[PDB]
Amino acid sequence: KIEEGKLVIWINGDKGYNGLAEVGKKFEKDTGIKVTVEHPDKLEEKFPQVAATGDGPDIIFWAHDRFGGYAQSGLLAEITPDKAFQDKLYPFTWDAVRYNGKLIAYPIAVEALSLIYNKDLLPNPPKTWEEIPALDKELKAKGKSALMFNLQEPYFTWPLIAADGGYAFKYENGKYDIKDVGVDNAGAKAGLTFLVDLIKNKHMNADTDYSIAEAAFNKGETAMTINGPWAWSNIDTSKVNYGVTVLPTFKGQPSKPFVGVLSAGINAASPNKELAKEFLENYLLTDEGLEAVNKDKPLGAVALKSYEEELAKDPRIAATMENAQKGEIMPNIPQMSAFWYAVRTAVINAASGRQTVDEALKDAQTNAAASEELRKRREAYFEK
Ligand SMILES: OC[C@H]1O[C@H](O[C@H]2[C@H](O)[C@@H](O)[C@@H](O)O[C@@H]2CO)[C@H](O)[C@@H](O)[C@@H]1O
Ligand SMILES: [Zn+2]
Ligand SMILES: [Zn+2]
Ligand SMILES: [Zn+2]
Ligand SMILES: [Zn+2]
Repeated sequence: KIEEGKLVIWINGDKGYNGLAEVGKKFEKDTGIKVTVEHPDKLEEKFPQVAATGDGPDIIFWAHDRFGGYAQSGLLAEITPDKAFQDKLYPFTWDAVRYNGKLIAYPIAVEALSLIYNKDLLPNPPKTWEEIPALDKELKAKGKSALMFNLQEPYFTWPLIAADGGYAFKYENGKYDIKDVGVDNAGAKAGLTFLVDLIKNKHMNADTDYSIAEAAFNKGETAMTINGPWAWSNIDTSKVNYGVTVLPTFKGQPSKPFVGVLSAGINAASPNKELAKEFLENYLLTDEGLEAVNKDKPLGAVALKSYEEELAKDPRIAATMENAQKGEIMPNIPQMSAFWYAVRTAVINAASGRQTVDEALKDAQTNAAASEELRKRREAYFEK
């Protein structure tokens, strides 16, 4: 799809791709270089597949956790911003896009899940997961439910699993121990057991996905949802009176969402590396550029200091950051994709009733360290 005369960009379908296309149009007007923005299905899995052939976009947008795996496989080009450009973005966002001492992507925004609630149905949202089932029963009288969120992606269920002690890989000294996974412990089991019990008792449905949960919240059928900043735009249109707040506690402990830094990497096999840098540094990562994307779908807490200062006054962004503080920045190590696959499988299988919580997470513990063999291709063509 890529050619020396134009830019191809991949970004997830829940992000402000229309706003990004607007920045692309501005870039075209100035340079004659046409920018194509695509939102492929499961693009985070598609990229490492197509890039091996010599295909793939010029620029890929995803949360930072996937980028280490890409970098390890030599699929990304090393980015080279000067001293002056680095100072315009928050230092911790640069750390999220650092792999083996090298910058491997441009950071765009910090993302964290929050509790989103209907203020008319629920003037005071629950501080506690434990109190949600009773609230759900209470709301049935009015023909409503308490809570609906995406049960198909482990990103959304992870904050509850992590609350009482679930973790990805053990972080000691400065490195991650890829053998010490923490999805098998009593805390992680307690969290998933609570969720499965909600499902079994019909407080939630195992089949609920992103679109179902969104439709239900935005039409005022459910009092609460769990989602990121990107979701606020469609809620704004719905005229549901909504608030954004701290996620509920579990066993007196905060929910711990995995924090993502939306990042832009340059394909190593791109003929347009220079134009890619030019677009990202001088068009996207500006007040005007981020505004265009943000006005489409909210980015969260943007990496660009000057624009973040303008946005920080938003109470919804303050809540995002409060949840972010209580969560953990995702690791970016290559094993993260195996982790996500293992947890994804564990949640779906436990939620459907195919496996017990105990058995589901036992198998997930293995796959987060053993299913590395399927991932470790070492290039289908060419060597290490
Ligand atoms: O569900 C596992 C999945 O979680 C994260 O993906 C998030 C992404 O960070 C957000 O920007 C948003 O698009 O929702 C996604 C979940 O559907 C990880 O970044 C991703 O690697 C992982 O597979
Ligand atoms: Zn489009
Ligand atoms: Zn009950
Ligand atoms: Zn406990
Ligand atoms: Zn220039």
